[PDB]
Amino acid sequence: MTQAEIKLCSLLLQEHFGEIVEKIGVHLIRTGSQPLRVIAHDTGTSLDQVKKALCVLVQHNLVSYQVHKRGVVEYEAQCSRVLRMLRYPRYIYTTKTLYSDTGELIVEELLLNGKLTMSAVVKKVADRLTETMEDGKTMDYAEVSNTFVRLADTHFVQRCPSVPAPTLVINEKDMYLVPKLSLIPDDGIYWQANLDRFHQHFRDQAIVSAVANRMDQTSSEIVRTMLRMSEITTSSSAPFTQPLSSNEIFRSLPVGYNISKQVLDQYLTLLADDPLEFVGKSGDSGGGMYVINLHKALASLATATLESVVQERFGSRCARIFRLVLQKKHIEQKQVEDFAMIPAKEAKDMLYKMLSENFMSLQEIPKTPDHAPSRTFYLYTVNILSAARMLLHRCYKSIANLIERRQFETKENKRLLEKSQRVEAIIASMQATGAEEAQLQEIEEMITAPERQQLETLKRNVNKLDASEIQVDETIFLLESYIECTMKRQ
Amino acid sequence: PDVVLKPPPLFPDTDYKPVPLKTGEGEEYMLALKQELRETMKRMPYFIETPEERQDIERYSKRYMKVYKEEWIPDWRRLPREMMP
Amino acid sequence: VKEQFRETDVAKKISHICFGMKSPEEMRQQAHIQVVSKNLYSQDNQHAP
Amino acid sequence: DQDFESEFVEVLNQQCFKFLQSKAETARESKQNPMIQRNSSFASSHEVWKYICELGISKVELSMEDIETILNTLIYDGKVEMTIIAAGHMKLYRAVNPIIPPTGLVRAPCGLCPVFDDCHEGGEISPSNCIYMTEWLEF
Ligand code: SF4
Repeated sequence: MTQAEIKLCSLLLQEHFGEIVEKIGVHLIRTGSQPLRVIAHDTGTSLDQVKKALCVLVQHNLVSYQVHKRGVVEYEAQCSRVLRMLRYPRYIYTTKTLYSDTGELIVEELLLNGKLTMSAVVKKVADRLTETMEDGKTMDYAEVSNTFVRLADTHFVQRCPSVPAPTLVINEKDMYLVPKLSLIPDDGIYWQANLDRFHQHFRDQAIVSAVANRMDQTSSEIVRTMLRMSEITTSSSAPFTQPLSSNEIFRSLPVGYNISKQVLDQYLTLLADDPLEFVGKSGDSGGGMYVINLHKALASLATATLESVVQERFGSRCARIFRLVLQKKHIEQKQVEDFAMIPAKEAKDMLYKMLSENFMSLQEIPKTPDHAPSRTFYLYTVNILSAARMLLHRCYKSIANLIERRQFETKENKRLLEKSQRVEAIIASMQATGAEEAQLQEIEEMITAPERQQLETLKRNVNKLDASEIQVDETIFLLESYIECTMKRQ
Repeated sequence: PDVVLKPPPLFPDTDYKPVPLKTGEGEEYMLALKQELRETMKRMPYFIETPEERQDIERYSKRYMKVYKEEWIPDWRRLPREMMP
Repeated sequence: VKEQFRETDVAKKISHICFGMKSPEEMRQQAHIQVVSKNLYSQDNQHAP
Repeated sequence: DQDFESEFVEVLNQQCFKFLQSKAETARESKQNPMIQRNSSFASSHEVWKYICELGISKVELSMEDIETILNTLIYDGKVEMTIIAAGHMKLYRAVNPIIPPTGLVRAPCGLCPVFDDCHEGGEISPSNCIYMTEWLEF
């Protein structure tokens, strides 16, 4: 959408895919829909390579296409679907923390090939696992398909729109069937992982973790249970959870937890009578039902993220004033100090340093048709939406800078790297023939101290950058869920 | 009202130092997983590592150039019928 | 030692003129010196920059 | 006359936070299985007044407003919460923990960087010749 996301996805498709395909991919983000010939013309690339790039992008369900005025095919690249390649390791880890290596090696190949048949997934998983074992190379196809059905009925791997003129109009239905396998030819059925389910699971994990380290460890089990009964009936857009009662809650609680009825209602009313206001009770004199609020919790999460950012950058004394003015909306300059016991000089300094970085807004109240900056009233107020949206624009350029720094150090010590790796294969094949410790002192002293000390620092730097990348892209995910919920498609 | 003759440095030393990261066995697991995903998708047929290669004179050493050119089946059936390579 | 070929004098014409506005980043990239002082003349021996 | 001693004020604030944390310590080690009384094991302004009297720091301070304003500066920090109840209006104070840990956004040095607009590759200050990046990598 903006220059930051385009610059980020450019590198993301240059390091994941090739240069020729990433060129056409970035050229598809500047112009929404364009004919094939116009694209091949203005891009400057030949027709064959452009078709290769297009089919590569289509195979990974990254670009869409539609039929227009006469019979023309207009292609469109969506950047939001492209920017979700930094969470593949997190997706695989979330698949592996609940399931085992089965689901991990089933889903890790579904995201590297996009549209793929299950006969191919079972094939490749069975082959890799038989190659992994040493003496007993027996892998049941039924257990590989059992985890596949567990993904299918929990709505993790769905069916992409199948095949029902210049081209065919791809249509989607609600027929998520699982054709019965034949283990030792089923064509026209391709499966793909569902990302919004992963986003929902991450949202539930974040909510339960926040309510855990916030007040209690037990109430998080209760809310995670309340979030487990609604995985099937509730969707992402729906702001209010379907009503659930306590008698049904006491039915489904963990096996290793014995908590009685009235104390469970105690916990539920403590969750209702709470300033955080996550769960709300609508009941009677007799009984009632509880409803979990997702939007008013995501707002608190984004607010906490903003105060954490301002506290790590500016300071705790500064975040104190930030929270003070967030609580008391539209406060004036001389009345903020009688509340906050902070010296006026550096207080004004902090306020101006915050406002000059787009962290606060000032509203005008004049008493005249003229502005009259002298004869007017200034008020300080905080906007959460714009601040979250402006931090989201900073995270992307931060990730881009991290990626450029990681790619920068590799090409100055590159020939050194493939030269020290070429010496590795000289002795790796020699040790098979016969171990010579003289040929080992050859490689003991053939590499000099700075010739071996460069890889030592390069590996650590690459690890540090790739580990900071994930800690940064989890923040954009926590930040993009609050912006889309308030956004209402009219 | 004072005047500065020596310009400020291009890197003004920051206020505080950055924060150390969180580490668990899952963290290095995901790190190695990303490091292998990048290397494997770099070694995939979808990754085009062949922009174009130019060769001026022909040599006799044609034995050490047996590169296996297996494209993935494009599956033209579930694909725009207009685009036909 | 051998001399490398070089064009004698680059003579070209002007085809067309394009109008555009620069960014502060490109402005700093093109700029040479950064003025921070307001004193025009130094109060020393003679008029000197 | 309104006295100001920032050192004294913030050390009083730290001592009050430690005292409320110790009350939370005693409440959590007590652990009466019916935990309405555990969350109700608060410390009102009238007991932090007794704590002020047992402090022995400086007696030129009127208890009620000073302690309630210090607890206000504390709720502005985001460390404790207050709740008032009309019985007579009694203010109770509870110790709350932070909601989420510090984000991974700021752990990268690009979040602390004051020069963020000028940062661009191909010219002046950039991620290649950044001093902050190198100082982060070396450590
Ligand atoms: S590369 Fe360095 S100076 Fe530039 S924005 Fe990133 S952290 Fe800041």
